[PDB]
Amino acid sequence: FRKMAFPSGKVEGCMVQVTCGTTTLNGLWLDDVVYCPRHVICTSEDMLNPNYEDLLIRKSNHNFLVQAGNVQLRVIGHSMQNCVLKLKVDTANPKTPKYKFVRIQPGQTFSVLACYNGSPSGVYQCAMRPNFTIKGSFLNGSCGSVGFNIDYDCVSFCYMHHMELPTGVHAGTDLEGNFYGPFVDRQTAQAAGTDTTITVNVLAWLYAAVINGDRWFLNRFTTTLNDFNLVAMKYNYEPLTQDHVDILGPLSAQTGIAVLDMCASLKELLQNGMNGRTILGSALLEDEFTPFDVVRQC
Amino acid sequence: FRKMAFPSGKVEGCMVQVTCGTTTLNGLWLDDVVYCPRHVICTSEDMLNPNYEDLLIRKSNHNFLVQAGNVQLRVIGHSMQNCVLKLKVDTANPKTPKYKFVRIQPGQTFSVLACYNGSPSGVYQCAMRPNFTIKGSFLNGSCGSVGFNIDYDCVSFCYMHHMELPTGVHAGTDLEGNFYGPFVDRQTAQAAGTDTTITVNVLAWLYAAVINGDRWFLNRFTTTLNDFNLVAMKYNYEPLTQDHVDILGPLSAQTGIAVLDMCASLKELLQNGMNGRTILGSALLEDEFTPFDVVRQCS
Repeated sequence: FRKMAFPSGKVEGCMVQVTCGTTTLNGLWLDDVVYCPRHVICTSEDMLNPNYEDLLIRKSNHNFLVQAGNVQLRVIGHSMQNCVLKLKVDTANPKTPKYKFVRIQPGQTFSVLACYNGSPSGVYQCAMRPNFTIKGSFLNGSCGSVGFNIDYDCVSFCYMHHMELPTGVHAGTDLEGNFYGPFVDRQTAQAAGTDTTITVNVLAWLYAAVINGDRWFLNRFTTTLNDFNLVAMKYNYEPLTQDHVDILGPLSAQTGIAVLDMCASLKELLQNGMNGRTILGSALLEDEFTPFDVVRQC
Repeated sequence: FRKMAFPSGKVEGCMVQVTCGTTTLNGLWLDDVVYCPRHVICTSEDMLNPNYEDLLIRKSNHNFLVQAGNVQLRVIGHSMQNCVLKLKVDTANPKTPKYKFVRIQPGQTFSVLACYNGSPSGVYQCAMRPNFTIKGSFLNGSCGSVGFNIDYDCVSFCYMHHMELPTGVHAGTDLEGNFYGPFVDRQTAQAAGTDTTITVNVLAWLYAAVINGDRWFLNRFTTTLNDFNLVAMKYNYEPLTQDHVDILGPLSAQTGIAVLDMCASLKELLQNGMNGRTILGSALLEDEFTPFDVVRQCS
């Protein structure tokens, strides 16, 4: 059982390069608009404390160089929506998929298409963590890379990449330009809130380990939902709601293991540890598979 | 570090479905040829021990239903090359990328585009194990899904999926139809060889650790390749080849740590264990990142 990203082709056909001065990042070209992080308009001196409305009023359309491969796209207009710049171009992208912009909830997963110079480089699955960071793999030049899910040929864009934190995790916005989390697009070291574990996802992954044949961690012990949540909070695990229990229904029926019985197994793992043993090859409890992600492979 | 697949779009544009009777699997459409597993021509009764040569004689071009989506591609010729069927079609795929067919070595990684009925469902990174099996997510109907690497817009196709083994792992061929490992395309329980740890990838992992400033395990020793290989086998590690030493060249140059010095450090880890210490925040040595994978995620 491994992490699986959505096929990225529908998004690859939308990636372009956007340059302002000596700052270059990626943009998303949908119909006749290119979306990109607004910090492209900054210089090295601007990034420390940027007044974006002032920086933007001093820009012209011709200050933006947009390249789709080797073809230059003429910028005929520009506006800013929160932390995203919207550049209107004179040509429509014929590869524009059916799409929506969505704001994802913490604990949900999405695929990231990491891009450099407008060229796709890799695809991998991430989760929006409870503290609103993502454990991404992003280097210099990756800004404007997007995260997405795909449902029946429709691409739901949920993330655009803006910055890295000192702990090595990443922060960005939705496609309306609003950050996930208490972060700001300025060149400062920013800490996140406490990184809690996505309990419903851990439970789904334990179910996946059972479907795969592993069950050394199961027990005959029992727990109530409230008593489980008291232990979960003590170990910085997110609360498990009744909705989560309901969502875990299909996995529970398939394995014949009641949700609260799997909660009792997880409680033992938190209290006693794994004792050198591994689950699905991992020495740590994995929390970036949703129940839906598990079902799609099982 | 994380498993990162290549962008799959260039391969998505080559996936089709191939049906004989009620059996549908995936095929790969490049120029005017569709490549797919030859067992598409089998009925359930044929799968125990098919006479593929005899089964193919009873097939004509008009027996093959090849579809890109719902659009049929007319077959104008057919032939068998090892375990792959090649169907010549009347239309050259306009989405054909620059491509090569490569046969990979154990330990090499590649991206799999898992497909069903010619429709891609997901993309993930796989490592070819030393016993020539892969740990994929392959359900019913996944055969003909391909594995690939992409270098400078050129797709190197290296794997086509054919079957599952009783242990839950998977086996397949290159795009010339030659199985990786000692497997055959029949509906029989076949055992893989005992698996071993991919030494060259563990070494790549240790280099990655050094690159990120985690270097407590470096020692003042060196070893010969033969001495290391004899020790490695006692710990169920794969012996190194000359090609392995060569592919570690770039990481050795980046860190200044000779390959054989790193081998000596690994040998010490094998003989002494970790002793509560971690490397890259883990007490377990990772063996599914190649030297190339490490260079990619560092830059």
